[PDB]
Amino acid sequence: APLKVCIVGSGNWGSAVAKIIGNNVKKLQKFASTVKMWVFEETVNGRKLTDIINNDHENVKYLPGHKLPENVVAMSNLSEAVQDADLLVFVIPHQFIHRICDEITGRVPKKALGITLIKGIDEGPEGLKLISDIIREKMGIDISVLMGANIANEVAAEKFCETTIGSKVMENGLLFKELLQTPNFRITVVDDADTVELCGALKNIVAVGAGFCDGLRCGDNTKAAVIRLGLMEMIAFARIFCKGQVSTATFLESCGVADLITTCYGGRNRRVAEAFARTGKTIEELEKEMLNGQKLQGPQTSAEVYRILKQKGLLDKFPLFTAVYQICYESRPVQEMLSCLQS
Amino acid sequence: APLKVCIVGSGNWGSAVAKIIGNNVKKLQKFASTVKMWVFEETVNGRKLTDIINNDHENVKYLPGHKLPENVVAMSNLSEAVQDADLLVFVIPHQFIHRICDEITGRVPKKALGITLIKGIDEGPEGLKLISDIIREKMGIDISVLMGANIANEVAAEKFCETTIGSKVMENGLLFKELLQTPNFRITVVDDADTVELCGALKNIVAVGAGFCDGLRCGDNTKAAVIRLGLMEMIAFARIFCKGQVSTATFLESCGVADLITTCYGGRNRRVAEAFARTGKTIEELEKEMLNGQKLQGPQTSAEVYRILKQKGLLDKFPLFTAVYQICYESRPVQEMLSCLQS
Ligand SMILES: NC(=O)c1ccc[n+]([C@@H]2O[C@H](COP(=O)([O-])OP(=O)(O)OC[C@H]3O[C@@H](n4cnc5c(N)ncnc54)[C@H](O)[C@@H]3O)[C@@H](O)[C@H]2O)c1
Ligand SMILES: NC(=O)c1ccc[n+]([C@@H]2O[C@H](COP(=O)([O-])OP(=O)(O)OC[C@H]3O[C@@H](n4cnc5c(N)ncnc54)[C@H](O)[C@@H]3O)[C@@H](O)[C@H]2O)c1
Ligand SMILES: [Cl-]
Repeated sequence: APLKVCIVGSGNWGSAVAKIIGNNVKKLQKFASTVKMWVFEETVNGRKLTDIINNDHENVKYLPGHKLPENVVAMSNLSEAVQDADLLVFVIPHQFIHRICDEITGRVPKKALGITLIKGIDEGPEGLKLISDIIREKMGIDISVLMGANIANEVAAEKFCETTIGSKVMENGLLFKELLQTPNFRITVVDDADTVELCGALKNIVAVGAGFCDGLRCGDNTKAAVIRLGLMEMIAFARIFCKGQVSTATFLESCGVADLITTCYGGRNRRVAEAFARTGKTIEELEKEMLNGQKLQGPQTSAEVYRILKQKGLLDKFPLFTAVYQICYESRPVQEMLSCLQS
Repeated sequence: APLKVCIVGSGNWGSAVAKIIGNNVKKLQKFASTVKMWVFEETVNGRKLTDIINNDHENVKYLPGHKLPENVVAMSNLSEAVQDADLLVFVIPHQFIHRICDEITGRVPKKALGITLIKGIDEGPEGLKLISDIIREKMGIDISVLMGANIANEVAAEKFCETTIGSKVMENGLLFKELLQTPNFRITVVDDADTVELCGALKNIVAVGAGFCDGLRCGDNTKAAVIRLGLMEMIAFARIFCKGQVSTATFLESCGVADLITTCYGGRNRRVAEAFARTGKTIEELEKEMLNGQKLQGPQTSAEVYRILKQKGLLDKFPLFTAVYQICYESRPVQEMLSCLQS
């Protein structure tokens, strides 16, 4: 029986992966040709967004100009989208994952497998946790992970890229690779899911810093320095936060050095951070004016990491991460991004 | 007896390091105020370059719009600049290094120390030969290495950056660190000089690859994959050809990941590779046309690497390095750069 795929989310990345999945499932027996996608209903240009997608095959708000396959069906009722799904693709901004999980918690088939593409970490009453763990604890299903150098708009343009699937049960990781891989979307599967997921979260901190330096007209040598110092802070953080071993090797997968590079040159965090450094407006204000409903995560993540590093007594060892937080939230002059590199 | 410093070379990067050394020397009791710099003599606007530098204090041809300190003295005579030298900074395009040592072998104090900033490798009889060894064997002095994310035009503008000094005798490495460092030029000293040097050479192959992808208008995701795949090939080459064990950590210094980023985004190899892809002119043509006497190392290094790898039956393990060679010299269609990222 062909495997029914359901996409929870439909934003910039959500839509680009719906395009990928739509065309892939059409050419494999293993996967059901109809792909259900949950769309948080919005009215755009006087019309329900689900209707725009189903009738015109385009998410006009979050992926303008890119046609989606007709076999992707938008759905406003999360429950109806979820029931009967064999594969669940969680591709939604971190700040909505809680409300979505405990809406479908126990209304999904017991045997189903999920993959999370969400970049962020969850701060809750029990502390800092991987988003994947929240989905595990609340859904009771196996969860793999997909993180890589995947700027959505370039993927939708069918430009070559790579990504990393992390999966503690390797056969599940390989199934998702069959679902998602493309000649221009090359996938490596590794077992260290936590380090893969954590890379995708932390890299957005470094992108905000990188964007600040662009605001100061610093150039390529400085940005490379920021990327490199940032990567070292990512590894050092993982060694502390992570359960058991953490191999440097994982940081050389797409999820690590590669995602850090594209995000710091072409990501949305970078662009808003540069605007912050030049205009003196607030992040929140710039987010609303610049991104047409799309969601940053770099600053929020910087705040969560800063808190845990402060609790652990370790801020002095993480000058780059702490600088990004203090410039975002505590009025530290943006010029001091340069300062914390120097010493 | 304050140490007398001398620079062999005067191009884009040489003028930049000569700017740096001129300032740091005046402000340090350890180092002699006046700095001899060897300039291969040329006619610019009807005048000897040497005369331009010494009268106007500006290498108008290779580092235009930056004043070189008055205490840096241009010298046409290579023997003069060299005799009495304590510290020797070697910063010349790789192709000329044989001609240089042949002319000044046994004309330098035996007590003197030298450092190589040259990026590339040399054609040897039993495979891989490093430029630093060709300098050691002919000059008979200790040779340190300096490699990092150092686009000269940005360094000269005093934009923040890092480099890595590679140094088998650490005291030597530490000396050149006191000489060369500034608040905007942060130096780390490591003792695995060969890997550091080898990163410097190989990264220019990846940059030609990245330039080609830019030529095909591939985007940031694709470039991040090229950098990433290039880095793995760099590590894999070093593990095979370096004398002794090679640590991953070395590649996370500025000479590794950082130089790869800055070079693939802002370097001269990338820029000419992009032109190669778009115009269909030859590499040599575009060098003469675009760089006003400045020199590429990327293609040449790729040919040197190709011959080593062919002889040893290793071409299959380095598809990125091989593709770059084949596009540059064997008329392989440039669009096949992508093809070999997919496999
Ligand atoms: N876009 C990219 O270039 C890119 C690339 C790789 C990974 N990612 C990651 O993918 C994840 C998803 O991001 P995206 O780009 O698809 O989303 P997005 O930031 O582009 O878009 C916002 C989405 O939020 C949803 N939304 C807004 N309010 C909501 C509410 N109250 N309840 C439920 N949903 C609501 C909307 O449906 C909308 O589609 C993020 O973790 C992001 O970091 C993004
Ligand atoms: N320019 C940079 O941004 C940069 C940065 C870091 C490292 N490097 C590396 O450092 C080294 C130095 O390069 P550069 O930028 O100073 O050189 P360059 O290519 O910019 O300049 C060419 C120079 O070569 C010399 N030259 C030309 N013909 C010669 C000949 N017939 N005989 C002797 N000398 C001749 C000239 O003196 C001229 O100044 C290279 O290995 C380069 O790859 C360059
Ligand atoms: Cl100047």
